[PDB]
Amino acid sequence: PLAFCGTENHSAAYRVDQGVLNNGCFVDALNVVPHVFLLFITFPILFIGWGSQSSKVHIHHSTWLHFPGHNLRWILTFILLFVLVCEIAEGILSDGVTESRHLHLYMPAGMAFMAAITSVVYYHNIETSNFPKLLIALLIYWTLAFITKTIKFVKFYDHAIGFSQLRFCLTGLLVILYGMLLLVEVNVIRVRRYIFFKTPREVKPPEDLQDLGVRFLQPFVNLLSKGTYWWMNAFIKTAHKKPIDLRAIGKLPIAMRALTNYQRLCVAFDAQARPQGARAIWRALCHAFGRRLILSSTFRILADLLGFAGPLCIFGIVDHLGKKTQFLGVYFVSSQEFLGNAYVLAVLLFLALLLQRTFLQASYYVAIETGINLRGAIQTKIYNKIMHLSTSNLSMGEMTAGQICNLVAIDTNQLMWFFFLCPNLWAMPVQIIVGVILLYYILGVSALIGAAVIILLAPVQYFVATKLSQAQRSTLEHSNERLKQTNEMLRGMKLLKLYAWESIFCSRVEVTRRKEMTSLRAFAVYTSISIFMNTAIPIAAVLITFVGHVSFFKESDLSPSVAFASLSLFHILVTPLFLLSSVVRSTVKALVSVQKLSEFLSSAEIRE
Amino acid sequence: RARFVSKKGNCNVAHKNIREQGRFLQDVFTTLVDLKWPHTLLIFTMSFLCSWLLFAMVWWLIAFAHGDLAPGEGTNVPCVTSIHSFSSAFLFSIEVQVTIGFGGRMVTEECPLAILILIVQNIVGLMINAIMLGCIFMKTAQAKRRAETLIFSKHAVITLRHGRLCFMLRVGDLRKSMIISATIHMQVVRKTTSPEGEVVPLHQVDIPMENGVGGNGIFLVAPLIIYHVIDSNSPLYDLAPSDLHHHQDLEIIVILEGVVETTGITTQARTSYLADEILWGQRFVPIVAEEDGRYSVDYSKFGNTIKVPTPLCTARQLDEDRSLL
Amino acid sequence: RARFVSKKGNCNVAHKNIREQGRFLQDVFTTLVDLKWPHTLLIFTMSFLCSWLLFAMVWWLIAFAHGDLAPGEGTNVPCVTSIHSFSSAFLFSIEVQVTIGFGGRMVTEECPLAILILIVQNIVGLMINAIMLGCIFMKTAQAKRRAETLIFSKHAVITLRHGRLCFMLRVGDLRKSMIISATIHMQVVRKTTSPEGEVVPLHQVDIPMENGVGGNGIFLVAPLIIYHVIDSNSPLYDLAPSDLHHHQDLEIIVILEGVVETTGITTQARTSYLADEILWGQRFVPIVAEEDGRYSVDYSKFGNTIKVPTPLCTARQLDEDRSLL
Amino acid sequence: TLECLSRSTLLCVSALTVISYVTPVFLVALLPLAVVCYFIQKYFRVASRDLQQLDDTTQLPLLSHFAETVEGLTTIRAFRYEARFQQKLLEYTDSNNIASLFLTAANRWLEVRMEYIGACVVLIAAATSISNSLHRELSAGLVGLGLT
Ligand SMILES: CC1(NC2=NS(=O)(=O)c3sc(Cl)cc3N2)CC1
Repeated sequence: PLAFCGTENHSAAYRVDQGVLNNGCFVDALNVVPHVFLLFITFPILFIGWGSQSSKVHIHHSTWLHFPGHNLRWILTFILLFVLVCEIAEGILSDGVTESRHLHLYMPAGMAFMAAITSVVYYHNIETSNFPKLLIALLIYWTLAFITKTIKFVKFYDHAIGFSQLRFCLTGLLVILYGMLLLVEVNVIRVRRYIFFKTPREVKPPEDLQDLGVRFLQPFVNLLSKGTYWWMNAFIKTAHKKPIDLRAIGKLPIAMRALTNYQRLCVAFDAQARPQGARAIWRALCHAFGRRLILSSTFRILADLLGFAGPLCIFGIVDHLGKKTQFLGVYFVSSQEFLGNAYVLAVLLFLALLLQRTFLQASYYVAIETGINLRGAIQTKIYNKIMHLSTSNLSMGEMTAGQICNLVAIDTNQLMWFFFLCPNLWAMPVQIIVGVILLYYILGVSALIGAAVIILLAPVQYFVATKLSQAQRSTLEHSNERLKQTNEMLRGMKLLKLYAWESIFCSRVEVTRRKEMTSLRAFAVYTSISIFMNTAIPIAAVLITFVGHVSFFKESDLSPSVAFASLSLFHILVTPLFLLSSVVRSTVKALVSVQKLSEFLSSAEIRE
Repeated sequence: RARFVSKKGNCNVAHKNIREQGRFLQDVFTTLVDLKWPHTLLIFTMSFLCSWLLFAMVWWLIAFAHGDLAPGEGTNVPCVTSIHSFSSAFLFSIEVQVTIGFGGRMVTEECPLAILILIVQNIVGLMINAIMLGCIFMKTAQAKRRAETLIFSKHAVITLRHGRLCFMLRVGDLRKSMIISATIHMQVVRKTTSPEGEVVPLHQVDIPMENGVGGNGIFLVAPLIIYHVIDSNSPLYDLAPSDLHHHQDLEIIVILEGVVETTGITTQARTSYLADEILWGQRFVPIVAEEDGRYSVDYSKFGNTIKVPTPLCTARQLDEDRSLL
Repeated sequence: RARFVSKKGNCNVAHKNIREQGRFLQDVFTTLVDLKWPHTLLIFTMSFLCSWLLFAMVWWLIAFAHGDLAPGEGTNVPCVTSIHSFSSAFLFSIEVQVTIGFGGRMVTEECPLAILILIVQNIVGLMINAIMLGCIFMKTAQAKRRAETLIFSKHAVITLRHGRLCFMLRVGDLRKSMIISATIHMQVVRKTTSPEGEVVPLHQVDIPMENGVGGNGIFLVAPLIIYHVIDSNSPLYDLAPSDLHHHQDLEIIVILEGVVETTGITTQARTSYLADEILWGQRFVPIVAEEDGRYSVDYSKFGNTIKVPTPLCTARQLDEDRSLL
Repeated sequence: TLECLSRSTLLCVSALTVISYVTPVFLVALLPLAVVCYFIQKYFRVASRDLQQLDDTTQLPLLSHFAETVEGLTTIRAFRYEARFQQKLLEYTDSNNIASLFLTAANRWLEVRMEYIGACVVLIAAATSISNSLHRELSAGLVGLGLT
């Protein structure tokens, strides 16, 4: 009972007559060894260093620096945890065939999972405490792990397992990940020579985290706390006990300061000149902030690719609910049998959903941070134009002070929200292409008919979008005049009351508002047309596919797996089309804002 | 307001923003001794249990490598006899390290690696035994518990002895056993500001105890009244009975540093007095009286004081009135 | 220039040309305790391993002398049962000395020399156990590691307190646990020459700490500013801010001698300040502030000083200017 | 916002009703998540209400700093106070930007928590539906309904 290898053929798996390394159970125990070594080294060191804190003495590192390969190490650790979860699942699936329970299939992988979690906790505590000489133990562990896994892989090569078996692929992936983490440790030794080899290099912590008193720790936290926003937690706690003020919020980091983004935008404009206009402003914004926009678009692209793991998992799960090789004395599970399953697909769907949501929130945060830096740079440039402006611009009716203040209060906000919405527009066509390809893979020619039904209303969609853009241009044009007339009525209200001219100027503001409401009525009519079109396109497409899949074509049965996976794919593909009116409104408000910003920046100045 | 030292001797100062962590990593023994009792019990259990488990895994892997776990065939000398599973290796590791040695499971001469692992396990077990038993005995023999039986009066007193307006206390010992070379260190903690402009938030200025030899040594068989004469050099030279309320900066701490006679380890007993706990015009009652054949100390009257006619002027004003007369 | 004491307390003095070696031969225990950790681990392993090997050779020679190693004949009582080779004698010596006693190999009553060797091995094993475990525990419980958690400010300061131009410091404790009967010994090390012509290369003249009672005792809950008033009796009476560069003979060392409350073993923390590390016209900032219900010590500002208007005259010239006014 | 809110708040209740129909045991696990959500809405809403207000009260001295700069442009440039007022703009812009950044990161904190709860909803519903279809027959078509 509870033997490490099951008591089959009178415990023939414990015989080492052929070879000590030619026994899978012994190689599994050798794989158990480095995880036990890492736990037994790390637990007293972690308990002494960070568990000896008391209520009277609290030890806090207000400043920290990151080791080289930090992002790579956290990514490799996450991939290691994923592959070890898959190895636990494969070992449980392989052990379920046999009558006795073979503990060597899943207990080494569970011990490895615990060791990987313990190693990343050890690395984070070391990194936030800056003790590079304590990384040696991690180095030893990775070396030991790599060696043991290499032995397993080599023995799997000697018995000719092959790539049809999933445990061979997981063993090779584990060898690759352990070697990559060993190379990361060697890179840490090379860049920072903490070991007894010449003079070590002190990176020194960044100055904004050092003594600037910043409390926005998002550039300075690790990828787990950068993606889950864990550092915010204390703020969310302290807002219960004390109200959040401008002292609890610190100072801006140097990369996020208004002067830094303003100088970056000035460098972009100078690179353009070596002036103004809307197109040059757009290219200057591209040169200054498009790298961060590409980073947010990459996170959104990865989230879109992992969003298709939903419908594919539904396909596999429902297909299994609608319904082998002995090797070295232990049953193996192929990749088709592993990915077939049902609970394995649920676990993979859960992990893919977690990764997709983390990537999507990272994309949203990077886009909004880029928009806020853009707002700071644009406000600084507007004010620098104001300090170099001529009063003859305001004195001859070319511009009014309300319009100059609305360049900050309104137009910069519109450009900022369009910079929020930019990565979704950049990453939409990749999602559309992969969704149509997966629809064809699940359905076939019926999905081509449904995609043709979607495509056949694209000229109507473009016509509605152009009409919406014209209506919103008219709305902005009338709203600026209405705000100007309302401002001049409110500032001179006493004269209007004394002369009894309040109703006349109110009627003029009503006339301008009536023109604005005509433009808004046109926008709302075409918005209702767009919403009805983008909500009847999925219904008509789903109906035409699921009628043509049985009445017209006889290639395959309908089945719940194909139908519900295609339903999920159709819903995912038509979800970005729901917000077409908001997208075109934000885009045309950005275009108007950039155009009048270019008109203001190319105005008259005071000669030296 | 915050209290620097509690009446039971607990120091309320919180240490924060400690950037240097490697001082604690170099000092492992002091981290191990100063843990709480459940934490030291947990570490004492876990160190022995982990050593048994680790060497058990080594013994099990050795018996696996020799084919001892396989029940097939026979008449082969194992590395360790009667090792059949992980439980057998765990029991054998316990028998080796605690040196019980039942001998149903016994090392043999066939495997030299078994002999090497036996040597390594014995050396590691001796080291763990020495360190852990010494840690537990040093924690039990700590001198913090002896300071619990040292008591101080709850209210400090200010009265007139030989016309000098002394600040009096009362210490006491609840133990038959003595305290060797007992010394008394009294300090006054405030927020004194220098004339140049330096503000020290917890400025501790020590006050002399009137010993009689100009030293700190006391003899603590019976409860003693410990009096600091408030003179021109005293920090309390301008202290008034119009002071001594709760919202007053004054604190006075008394430290009894001694050696426990029975263990030889030095102990420290602390007790602080706030301003509202210093009574003006009061005096400690006598508590020691001659018994049937010896002296008896009435500890029920230990904190008892009585009203005594004392001038309400400060020591400055009392000295000026003495100089005028 | 050379440094007498490092900032971490390491004393850089090298002892050479020691003709007397028999002092070290008489003092074996201090040589054994003061070895490095790999050397003490090596000696701890080698003493037990050599005792096991030596008594193993004795047991093997006894079993050879009795004919127990010969497999010929039978029904003869051996001195020790199941002794067949040197490995059997080594396992049996390990079983005897560590008192495991598996009992597959067991002393018999046939040979009195086996009983005598068993007695001698048990006595030698008890002695080696006592000496080695006590050495390892005294090395682990050493008070040098407690001095790591005692910190000193990196820069000493000279400013004006009550118009006396004091030399100030800052000590600090990173531990919740107290230090019992803590004393401060400050010295000034130079190359002072007597008027007769005697040159002392490392002349240490101690300077008094302004305690308030004329003693050395301090109370170390919170970080303290330790100030020596530079008066006419001070060695720094002629010290100038035109001095205090790197190529200056002045060194000032601070020694914190205490008793660890948790172990009872006295500890010594040292920190020296060169001339360039003494700042003129600067003052330590306050780091202790009232927390939510207690006092909090901001250790991030521990070494922080600010510029303060201080006279650039020496204490001689300041005293002469005071006497002129 | 009204159209988006109607679509979201009705697809949520429709989906919870559908999963409750195909798997009633999900209702047992519907209670703790609704507890956890509540606690998250307890902790976020106090913070966000501060961070919104602090974002608004930092926007007023920024915008007003433009309003006095344009009307007093001759006066500011006559005193040669252009650099001082540009530095004042840098201070105001930094205050408003970091208030907006803390509001943004608080929103991302809340959305990470809520999306992880949604992933837990998918995992729990999948476990219940798959265990049913292997134990108590769901015709293998209601499972696709519940997962979708
Ligand atoms: C919300 C979900 N159900 C759904 N989405 S849909 O693609 O809008 C569409 S169209 C049509 Cl006909 C029937 C359906 N059913 C579950 C995805």
